[PDB]
Amino acid sequence: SEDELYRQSLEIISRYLREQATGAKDTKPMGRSGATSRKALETLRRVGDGVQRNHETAFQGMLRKLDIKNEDDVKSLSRVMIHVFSDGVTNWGRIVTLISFGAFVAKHLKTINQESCIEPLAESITDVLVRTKRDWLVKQRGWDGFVEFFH
Ligand SMILES: CCc1sc2ncnc(N[C@H](Cc3ccccc3)C(=O)O)c2c1-c1cccc2[nH]ccc12
Repeated sequence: SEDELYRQSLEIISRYLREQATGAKDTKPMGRSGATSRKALETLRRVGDGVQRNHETAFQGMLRKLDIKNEDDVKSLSRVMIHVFSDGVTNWGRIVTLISFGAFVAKHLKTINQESCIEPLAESITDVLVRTKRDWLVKQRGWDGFVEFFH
């Protein structure tokens, strides 16, 4: 509960996936360090949308292989993301890739009428990110470092 990095990471990732899936912006205010969270979500819309467009075939290929139909499938994706994401090197390129693939899957979840799985997917991505890359994120100045890196 006393973990600002986790709270802010979940807020950003949750909002991006939800707005990617529904096409609607969330109007609830951002709690603590609102400006940073706003700018981060703003950066994701530019860079994340970019990754999904530029790498559509690779994302569609991966989604087809994973065959997501339900909550059990979304649960097993987290195991995949740990192996895939956590075993490789650490940088904002791969972090945006992970979150962008998150958003790609979220749109699929809306397509197949499994919207209830989007919040659990966002929490699973947040947990992989902040659990496996804590020390890297803190050293990089967290979401302020993310905003500055993609300016
Ligand atoms: C679970 C899917 C995931 S999460 C994930 N998180 C971070 N990085 C990833 N990939 C980048 C390479 C990359 C870059 C852009 C588009 C595609 C790949 C990296 O490892 O450096 C992946 C992948 C992923 C891995 C391998 C093939 C893939 N094809 C579709 C997604 C995907």
